[PDB]
Amino acid sequence: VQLQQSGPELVKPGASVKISCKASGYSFTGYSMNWMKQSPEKSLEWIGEINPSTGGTTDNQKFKAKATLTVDKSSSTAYMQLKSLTSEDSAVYYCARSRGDYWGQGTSVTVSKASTKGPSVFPLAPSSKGTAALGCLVKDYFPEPVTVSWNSGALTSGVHTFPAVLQSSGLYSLSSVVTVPSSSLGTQTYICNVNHKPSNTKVDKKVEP
Amino acid sequence: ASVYAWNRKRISNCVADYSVLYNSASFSTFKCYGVSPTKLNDLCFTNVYADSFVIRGDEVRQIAPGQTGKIADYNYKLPDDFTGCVIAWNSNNLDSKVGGNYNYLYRLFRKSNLKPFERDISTEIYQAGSTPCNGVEGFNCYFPLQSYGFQPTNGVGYQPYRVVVLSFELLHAPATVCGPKKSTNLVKNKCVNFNFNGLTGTGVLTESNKKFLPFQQFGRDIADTTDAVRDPQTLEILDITPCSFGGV
Amino acid sequence: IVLTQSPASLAVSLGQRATISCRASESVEYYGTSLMQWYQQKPGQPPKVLIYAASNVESGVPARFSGSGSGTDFSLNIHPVEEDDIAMYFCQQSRKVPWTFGGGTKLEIKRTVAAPSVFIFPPSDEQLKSGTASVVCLLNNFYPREAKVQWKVDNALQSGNSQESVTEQDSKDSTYSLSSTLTLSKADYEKHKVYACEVTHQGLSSPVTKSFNRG
Amino acid sequence: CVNLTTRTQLPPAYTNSFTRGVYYPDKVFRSSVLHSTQDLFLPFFSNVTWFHAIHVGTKRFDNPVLPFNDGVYFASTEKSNIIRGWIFGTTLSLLIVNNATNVVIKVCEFQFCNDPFLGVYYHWMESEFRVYSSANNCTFEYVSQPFLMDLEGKQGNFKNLREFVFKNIDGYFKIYSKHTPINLVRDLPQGFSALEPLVDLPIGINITRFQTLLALHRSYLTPGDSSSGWTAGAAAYYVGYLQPRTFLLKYNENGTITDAVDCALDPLSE
Ligand SMILES: *[C@@H]1O[C@H](CO)[C@@H](O[C@@H]2O[C@H](CO)[C@@H](O)[C@H](O)[C@H]2NC(C)=O)[C@H](O)[C@H]1NC(C)=O
Ligand SMILES: *[C@@H]1O[C@H](CO)[C@@H](O[C@@H]2O[C@H](CO)[C@@H](O)[C@H](O)[C@H]2NC(C)=O)[C@H](O)[C@H]1NC(C)=O
Ligand SMILES: *[C@@H]1O[C@H](CO)[C@@H](O[C@@H]2O[C@H](CO)[C@@H](O)[C@H](O)[C@H]2NC(C)=O)[C@H](O)[C@H]1NC(C)=O
Ligand SMILES: *[C@@H]1O[C@H](CO)[C@@H](O[C@@H]2O[C@H](CO)[C@@H](O)[C@H](O)[C@H]2NC(C)=O)[C@H](O)[C@H]1NC(C)=O
Ligand SMILES: *[C@@H]1O[C@H](CO)[C@@H](O)[C@H](O)[C@H]1NC(C)=O
Ligand SMILES: *[C@@H]1O[C@H](CO)[C@@H](O)[C@H](O)[C@H]1NC(C)=O
Ligand SMILES: *[C@@H]1O[C@H](CO)[C@@H](O)[C@H](O)[C@H]1NC(C)=O
Repeated sequence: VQLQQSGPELVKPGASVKISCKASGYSFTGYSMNWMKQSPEKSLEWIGEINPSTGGTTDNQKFKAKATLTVDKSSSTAYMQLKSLTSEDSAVYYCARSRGDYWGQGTSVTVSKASTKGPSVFPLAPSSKGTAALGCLVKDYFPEPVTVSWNSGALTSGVHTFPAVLQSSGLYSLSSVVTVPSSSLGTQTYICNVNHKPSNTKVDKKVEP
Repeated sequence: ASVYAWNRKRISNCVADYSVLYNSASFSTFKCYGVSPTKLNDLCFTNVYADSFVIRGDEVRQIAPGQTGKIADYNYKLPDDFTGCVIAWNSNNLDSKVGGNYNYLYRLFRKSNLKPFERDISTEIYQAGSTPCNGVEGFNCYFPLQSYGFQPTNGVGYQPYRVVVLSFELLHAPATVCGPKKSTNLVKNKCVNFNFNGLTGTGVLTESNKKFLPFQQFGRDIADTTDAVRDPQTLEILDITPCSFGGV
Repeated sequence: IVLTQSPASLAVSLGQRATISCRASESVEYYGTSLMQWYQQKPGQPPKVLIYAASNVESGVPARFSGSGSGTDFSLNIHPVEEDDIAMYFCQQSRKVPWTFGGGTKLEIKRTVAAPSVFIFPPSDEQLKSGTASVVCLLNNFYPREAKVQWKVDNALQSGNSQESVTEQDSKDSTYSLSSTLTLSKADYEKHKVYACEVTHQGLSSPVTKSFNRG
Repeated sequence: CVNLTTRTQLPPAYTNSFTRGVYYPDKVFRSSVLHSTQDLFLPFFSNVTWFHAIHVGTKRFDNPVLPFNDGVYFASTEKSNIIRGWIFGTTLSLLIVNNATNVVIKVCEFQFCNDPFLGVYYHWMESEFRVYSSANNCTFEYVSQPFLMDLEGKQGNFKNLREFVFKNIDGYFKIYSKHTPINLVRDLPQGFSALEPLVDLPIGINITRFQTLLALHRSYLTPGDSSSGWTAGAAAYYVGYLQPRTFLLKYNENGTITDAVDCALDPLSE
């Protein structure tokens, strides 16, 4: 059995777009196609429960709200229409059979008042002084993620690409650094390639002291 | 057959030999109750009921009239006053494929443990009480039987093996079946105490020219005394003449 | 029901057993049977289930995992902890309507304690031209998670203007890589000169200072 | 099932049993002796209920649910294979059916339908079974035997006599059989014949009712609904009830019973 789930969302606060979970080999008659929430932290909780055969739904009383859980068995898919939203309610929603022995790939629900913004590439110069470290800083892009490479991928050893972080500007940022012996600083070439397809931005930056 | 859908066979109306089962070394895990092990051929029973199921090693003690486990209480519950008795045989190699196999299923979830000698095949998924699933698998509502993975390399008593349980239940009707018994050679010209198919007495058992009907098995003389009897092993009629007792 | 789970981060070596526990608000023994649920999630993977109910286990789940409990007290047991047994493990409830999971129960591969090497990146003049300046205080591999990074800007405490980034331990070195970033405006950063980061960790008897000046 | 409804009444009559209905009380062999034995026997010159099956109109079968009344002497007289079997039990359950492929003695708790019959279809093969509605335990016995019965219509004046004694002693349903070629026209012949025992059938259910089990003739020349395909083969049978009596049985040289005398009957036999 395979689960298909769609998809990447850029919904703004106050709206609600129905998320699809195509069932494929599911029997769609005896496995409650349950829905749960995974955030960019651990913070798991169960969103709701549905009956594909019956049609009634049981939902958590804490946030009953206006979540619309429908057993659209004609397409054999469930649909998250969680009406009324806020910037806080921005997390991945997972659909899974029964208890969750087989889940779905998940959809990125990004409820933000902001919009798409192109990334900015900053040079972090090598240390003045022995292994010196240099790199690049990707700042102020939306939405996550950004693909970063070194020398178009030619530099792999000693490269650290830390995960993105959210700031108060409504955008994202991360760093890509490398540690090398200072003998490289004289001659060796380091260029970072930064790609953000949602903004279609590709920037190549030379890092040199 | 699987443990929950345990297969029942009625071997009544037929003479079965119980000694061969004892002499089998493979059927080593022989733990049964009630009738003495030597007394199987000695007694007669109305019915001969056979139940069959594969289970893991640790479940040998679990399934018994005295001891009842969750799998034992539900899937197949032996009577507390168990007149028949159980045979257990280790068949790890034949049952278990490499790295385990998945062909047998055990059922363990239900509100009520089954009464003794009860078979339940229903796949209706238990709703875990108040919460109604109405036939959909969920956190509370789960499938009654879970897949059984078995391999000898597994832990404490997980080795798969077959179990056959013999139940007699001779109380209701005349005992139609009996164990093999009382086979002895024949001697003709000598005063001997004979028992030819229940006919008790002493005498000289000679060959006889006069013959019974194919219907008739015994024969009496005038004044209602036994005169000839047909030999049950080989169908011929031997006359009887009691050995001399004249005075001196 | 609110389920809070005790120790939320245990370190496990290969083949070593450990217990991470879950305490609920009340007894889950409704209907005469407990209804807790136990889930494992590898980083970036669909979290599979480990138990049908209080005691049973899903098919396809190796028997090396186990656990049980009663009332408001449940726990796990995995004698053969392998490399794959490194994930986030949550516990749920199914008696009362608000079915809720737990927090975090991070398992990490056990090794000897390694001190965290500390490095500092000052923002460049090219970055300073743009209108922002980020100081990057980064740690070069260390096993124990608990570490503290504190800023001193001409020996001044800083808070409310920083962002930290955490990476999972690699399966071979079993050492965390951590980073932190102090973001200021160009004027705010260039107003002061001495910028340093202090790292306090259990593998270091004393905190380590990495410092820089403008120029 | 199929309530066959073409009966034309004509209530059954009574005929003389003459000197028929004597079996072998036991497996004992004797020779040229006269033995006085007390057992259940049909008294000599007793009234036996003459049941018919004819379609010539006047179409009528005879298959009621008669009481057992302590043993039953049944006797079918056929030119073809008409009467199939018998049903016993208290509430209706022994099922001795000569099913034209197999003699099945399924002893069960099944509750079948009214007017038990099978019916055969004329392309002269069988049609169906239409009895044994339930299955239930079917515990006691299920013995059968591959047999071939030529279910056809053979015009004549019957030359078969399947004499049968059915009784239940010590839980064993003893069936005594005897077959004899007698032409006659429609009546029960004279001449003594000893019903040698056939089977014993260890059972546990005591019988209080007796039912005869017939077969219908679905044909091409009178087909249609349930009441159309009758074509009743001209046959009959006789039923009497056993009574505790002391008889005098005379054995021959080779052990077969040749004559018998009812002790009570007339003073001469006393
Ligand atoms: C008991 O067994 C013997 C043999 O196993 C059966 O008698 C044999 O009959 C065949 C042919 O009739 C002869 O060629 C053999 O010589 C016989 N054997 C002996 C030992 O005499 C006999 O029929 C069996 N009894 C039964 C079946 O009631
Ligand atoms: C044949 O006719 C009889 C009587 O006209 C009916 O038999 C009834 O069958 C039902 C079965 O549900 C019983 O509940 C009744 O008690 C029966 N009644 C009698 C009087 O026997 C029925 O119409 C036909 N029998 C069938 C179809 O089996
Ligand atoms: C007598 O006739 C049939 C003819 O086939 C016998 O055969 C049984 O047929 C049923 C279904 O066709 C099978 O389930 C049994 O296993 C067959 N039995 C045997 C011994 O082969 C059957 O015994 C009798 N059927 C009836 C209705 O009396
Ligand atoms: C009892 O046994 C048989 C039964 O038929 C009779 O013996 C027959 O005798 C005649 C004449 O001698 C032969 O033609 C037959 O072949 C014999 N039959 C058999 C089966 O051997 C015998 O006479 C009978 N005893 C009587 C009538 O008193
Ligand atoms: C018994 O049979 C005789 C002879 O046919 C008859 O006269 C008599 O009425 C019968 N008894 C009945 C019908 O009760
Ligand atoms: C088996 O026998 C019992 C008791 O005689 C009866 O209750 C049960 O209904 C029988 N089985 C079937 C399938 O009828
Ligand atoms: C006949 O059978 C019934 C039920 O088995 C039993 O109650 C009754 O006593 C029996 N009658 C006898 C054996 O005379």
